[PDB]
Amino acid sequence: KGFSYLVTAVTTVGVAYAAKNVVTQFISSMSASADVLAMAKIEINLSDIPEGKNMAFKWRGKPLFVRHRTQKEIEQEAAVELSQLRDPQHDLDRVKKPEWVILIGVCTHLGCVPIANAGDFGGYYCPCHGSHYDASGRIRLGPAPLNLEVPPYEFTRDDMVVVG
Amino acid sequence: MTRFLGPRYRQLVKNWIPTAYTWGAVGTLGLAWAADWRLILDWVP
Amino acid sequence: TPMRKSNPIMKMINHSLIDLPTPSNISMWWNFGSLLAFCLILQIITGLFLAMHYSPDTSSAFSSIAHITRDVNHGWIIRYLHANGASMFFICLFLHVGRGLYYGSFLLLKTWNTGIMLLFLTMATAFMGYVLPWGQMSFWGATVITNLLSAIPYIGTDLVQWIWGGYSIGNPTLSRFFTLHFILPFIITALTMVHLLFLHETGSNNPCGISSDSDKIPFHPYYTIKDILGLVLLLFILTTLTLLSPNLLNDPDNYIPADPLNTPPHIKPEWYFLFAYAILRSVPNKLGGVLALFLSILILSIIPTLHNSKQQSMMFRPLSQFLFWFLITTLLTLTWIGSQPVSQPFIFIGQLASTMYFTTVLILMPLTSLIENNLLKW
Amino acid sequence: GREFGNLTRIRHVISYSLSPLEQRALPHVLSKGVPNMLRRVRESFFRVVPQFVVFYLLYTWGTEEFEKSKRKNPAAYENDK
Amino acid sequence: AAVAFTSKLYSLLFRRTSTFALTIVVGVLFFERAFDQGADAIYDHINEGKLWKHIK
Amino acid sequence: SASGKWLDGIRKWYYNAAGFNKLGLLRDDTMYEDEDVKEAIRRLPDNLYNDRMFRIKRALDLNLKHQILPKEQWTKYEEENFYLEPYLKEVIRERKEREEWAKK
Ligand SMILES: CCCCCCCCCCCCCCCCCC(=O)OC[C@H](COP(=O)([O-])OCC(O)COP(=O)([O-])OC[C@@H](COC(=O)CCCCCCCCCCCCCCCCC)OC(=O)CCCCCCCCCCCCCCCCC)OC(=O)CCCCCCCCCCCCCCCCC
Ligand SMILES: CCCCCCCCCCCCCCCCCC(=O)OC[C@H](COP(=O)([O-])OCC[N+](C)(C)C)OC(=O)CCCCCCCCCCCCCCCCC
Ligand SMILES: CCCCCCCC/C=C/CCCCCCCC(=O)OC[C@H](COP(=O)(O)OCCN)OC(=O)CCCCCCC/C=C/CCCCCCCC
Ligand SMILES: CCCCCCCC/C=C/CCCCCCCC(=O)OC[C@H](COP(=O)(O)OCCN)OC(=O)CCCCCCC/C=C/CCCCCCCC
Ligand code: HEM
Ligand code: HEM
Ligand SMILES: O=C1C(=C2CCC(c3ccc(Cl)cc3)CC2)C(O)=C(O)c2ccccc21
Ligand SMILES: O=C1C(O)=C([C@H]2CC[C@H](c3ccc(Cl)cc3)CC2)C(=O)c2ccccc21
Ligand code: FES
Repeated sequence: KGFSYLVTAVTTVGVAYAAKNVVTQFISSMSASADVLAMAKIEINLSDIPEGKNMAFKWRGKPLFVRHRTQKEIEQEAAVELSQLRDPQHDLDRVKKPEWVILIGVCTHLGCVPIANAGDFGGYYCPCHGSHYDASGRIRLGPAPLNLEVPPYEFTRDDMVVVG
Repeated sequence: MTRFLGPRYRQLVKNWIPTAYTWGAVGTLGLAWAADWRLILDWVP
Repeated sequence: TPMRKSNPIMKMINHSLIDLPTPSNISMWWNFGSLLAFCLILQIITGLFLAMHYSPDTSSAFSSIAHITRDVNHGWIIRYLHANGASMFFICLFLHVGRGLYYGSFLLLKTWNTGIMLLFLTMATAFMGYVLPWGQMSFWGATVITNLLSAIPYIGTDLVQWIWGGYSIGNPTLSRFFTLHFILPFIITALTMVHLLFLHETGSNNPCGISSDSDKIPFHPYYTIKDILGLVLLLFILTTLTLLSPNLLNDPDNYIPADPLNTPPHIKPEWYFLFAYAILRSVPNKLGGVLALFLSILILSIIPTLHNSKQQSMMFRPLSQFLFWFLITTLLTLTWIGSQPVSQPFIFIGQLASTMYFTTVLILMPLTSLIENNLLKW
Repeated sequence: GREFGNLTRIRHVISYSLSPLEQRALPHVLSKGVPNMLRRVRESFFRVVPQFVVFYLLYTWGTEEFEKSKRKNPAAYENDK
Repeated sequence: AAVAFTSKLYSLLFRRTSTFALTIVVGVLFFERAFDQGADAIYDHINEGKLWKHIK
Repeated sequence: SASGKWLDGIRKWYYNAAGFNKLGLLRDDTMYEDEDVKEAIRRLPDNLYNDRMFRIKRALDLNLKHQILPKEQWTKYEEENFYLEPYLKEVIRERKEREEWAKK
């Protein structure tokens, strides 16, 4: 009995190997193709952005906000109590220069684009299910779990910034 | 249900426990082997 | 023997819809299954025609539909028929479910479970058709529905990116929507056949909830002509909707092509979905919201388990009836709330409506059934 | 399986029928059918209607409230300066 | 009498279906890696000097 | 005490609201035929079985004709017959006994 069952065991082992390989390559057919995965950088000229203006740029398929904040906004964003936040963070943890803030304009709940200068908090409002953000991009009301994402950047001129 | 509280059912469950955890081992290791799940497979020598 | 009974294919047809024994006393509420089948057939035909002119590419989808409605001979009415047939399909579906909740036909377990499967499939199909025009509403609908799987804690984001085929919604996703929308209706067809196979092993329940084997009549000629009458009525309504008032259910924001950089200020899905949307809007937590969204439909599967009554139908059970109609009004309320901005009155009203929906299905009906039993002294 | 030969067991029931061509299709509408419909409406009125009335009141209230909320409050400018 | 190899193999592993299945998954885990490595070695060896991995 | 008259009052109200009496039907006619109920129906003597069958057919015919009996012929709350209850209680006892044997 042992010998006859050993044969079956070995056969099954080989069949399992072949099946794994076939199924997995079929599955990897549906992942991103080798012409979709480009990742470029983007350069923004800041002297075309007035004070109080939120500009949106297309980057890697999604909006990129650049906001030129006024002085009272810089002041009132610092007053916030970090204990009353679901994703606590200070403003200076989120900007390199106080009068500029750069964000990825995608809502952290289910992906809609927040409208600027709307909501209860002077920041952004998302119409899809009702989440409010402040001018630091911090989540203040509604179902979203996280703050708006900050990309890597650096200033190459006092009027030029590169996001990459 | 309330029917299945009693001695026979306790004995009957004890009879099948080992087979149950053996099938559990089979399923777990198979899932890991199939999805190249490094969380488990990195500990295999 | 007659040829009617000479042969397996013919004898199956005969057992299905010639010599089948049907209850004598079933009412109009039993016509909506045949209308559902009719609607499925209509959709498949009009879809096969549209298919031969549509373009599953984000740089021409919109304009292909423009081409269909302006240059193809009578293409506009074919478009109109497809779009209105979907609406009729869901009207019949909702009424079909409600019957069975009222008259206790969920005690046919196999039929009920296959019905739940069919509901799910039809909803998937309808949604994946709604994004094909690539208008401004279609795009953001796609976006939300494909971000839903981000709520799965360990593997979600990767699932989202594997369904997109890239870093974002784009050309590779539209062809996926179109392939799936093409194939699903036929799976629906096969499962419908299984559904009826299961049904014909027992036969139809009836309004009184008592056994009808003393008064069975044959399906032909009685219910043949009755269902033909129902179909004539449905066609009258469908034509009036298609030709006399085509813009009644139409949405202007889907006549603006897609813009990945701007979501419009006021968001509203297709009407047969509003209620789910409201439910999704009512929970201040992501995971909890999605869980509620799916449970709202999956809860039908445990209604057979919570049944306490000695009698099957609500025909003789008045307290029960009162609760039934209250539940229907809760659903109307969710539909109305779904149409409104996310502002405070509607937020609060929606939360109450949701809690009352689940409450009613899970608690109030079981308890009223026990009270009723006690009043009849058993 | 289920077939008109052996569904159930019955004894001592008599039936009588006419042919369709012997009788009228709509024999008595206004002398019998109309009152019957009326009682049929009576027997269900109070089990269905009040819930919908309550829905209507809720709808109108919520609409009115939302529309009030959008009008400017004089005390927001008059109170302090 | 004669504790022989296949009899021990039957009695310890193959007698019970769950354990048979477990044996199979455990064997495939190790077969896969050994087999891949051997094949890649042979392949690399057949055409040394012509693959860009080493020319790199 | 009065509580008996009060409970019987609400019970009569619920009975008239249910309306199976308008069709000429008894309460025990209206049960759903689960396993135990079918076995209790198997045990009936012939006269009760035949009476039940005719009553049910008659209700079905009326329902077909969207009609009801004359008020004079409605089933009254104070003179009804629970003909099936006894048999059902025995069936349920037997099943309970078997269950209880099955857990030892
Ligand atoms: C520009 C567009 C133009 C569009 C034109 C459209 C024209 C449509 C023509 C349609 C003709 C249909 C003919 C069918 C014949 C079939 C014969 C048959 O066998 O029937 C059996 C079938 C019943 O089946 P059954 O076997 O008895 O079983 C049913 C139940 O189980 C039985 O249970 P029960 O016995 O317990 O029930 C008794 C009672 C139960 O009663 C109750 O529950 C109580 C009801 C009380 C109501 C009280 C009044 C209202 C509430 C007020 C409350 C107080 C408010 C206080 C407020 C206070 C505020 C402070 O129910 C009834 O008796 C119901 C009878 C009436 C049915 C009405 C059907 C309406 C269809 C509408 C179609 C709309 C779409 C059209 C297309 C539009 C395209 C744009 O129907 C009938 O017997 C009735 C046939 C006649 C129906 C005529 C309908 C005409 C509709 C015309 C609409 C025109 C306007 C459209 C507006 C569109 C807006 C977008
Ligand atoms: C969801 C995706 C991931 C899923 C991963 C699955 C994990 C579990 C895998 C288990 C594999 C081994 C199971 C063996 C069960 C044998 C039972 C039996 O009856 O055996 C005796 C039978 C009959 O043997 P017999 O009749 O000679 O004698 C048996 C008698 N006893 C038991 C006493 C010895 O043998 C068979 O014929 C069994 C054939 C099994 C063939 C299985 C093929 C492999 C399929 C799974 C692997 C591929 C997965 C790919 C995933 C890809 C993901 C991207
Ligand atoms: C050239 C221009 C077009 C000309 C078209 C001419 C045809 C017009 C339409 C005619 C429709 C058919 C009418 C006659 C059907 C007769 C059926 C028959 O005899 O079979 C009945 C009998 C019933 O079965 P039982 O119940 O067992 O009977 C036992 C009785 N105690 O047999 C059957 O089971 C049915 C058999 C059906 C046969 C049907 C044959 C159809 C022929 C159609 C030809 C069309 C030609 C078109 C040509 C177009 C130009 C190239
Ligand atoms: C394009 C926009 C579409 C909007 C949505 C449309 C679908 C929803 C429509 C809601 C209103 C439906 C009203 C239907 C008529 C009601 C008439 C009425 O009350 O009559 C009561 C009369 C009483 O008869 P009996 O108790 O049998 O005894 C009489 C014999 N002696 O009939 C009934 O009670 C029959 C009730 C059958 C079920 C009706 C279901 C209606 C609503 C169904 C859809 C609701 C949404 C989905 C619900 C399920 C969700 C899980
Ligand atoms: C494409 C979708 C569906 C189709 C085509 C379909 C078709 C049918 C048809 C033709 C009948 C014959 C009897 C009748 O018309 O009432 C029927 C009965 C039935 N359907 Fe479906 N149905 C669908 C979806 C559903 C759903 C969503 C449910 C429940 C959630 C359901 C549950 C039932 C039940 C329980 C019955 C038998 C009830 C009785 O006879 O009393 N079906 N269906
Ligand atoms: C249950 C069956 C079906 C349902 C519920 C359904 C639903 C829908 C809906 C709601 C739309 C969008 C309507 C609009 O944008 O105005 C649509 C579009 C479309 N469907 Fe169907 N459909 C079904 C079957 C099919 C089938 C079988 C095909 C086969 C090819 C098909 C092909 C198409 C095409 C090409 C479009 C895009 C054309 C357009 O938007 O007008 N459909 N479908
Ligand atoms: O309409 C049907 C029905 C069926 C009739 C034929 C229909 C149909 C639909 C499409 C085609 Cl191509 C042929 C027949 C499908 C539904 C069916 O099976 C029942 O059992 C039933 C029971 C009570 C009341 C109505 C029905
Ligand atoms: O914000 C939304 C949204 O939340 C949904 C939702 C509606 C409910 C849907 C749904 C999902 C699953 C089931 Cl079982 C039923 C409905 C999912 C998409 C939309 O349909 C939509 C369409 C267009 C723009 C924005 C949106
Ligand atoms: S997508 Fe922004 S609140 Fe849901």
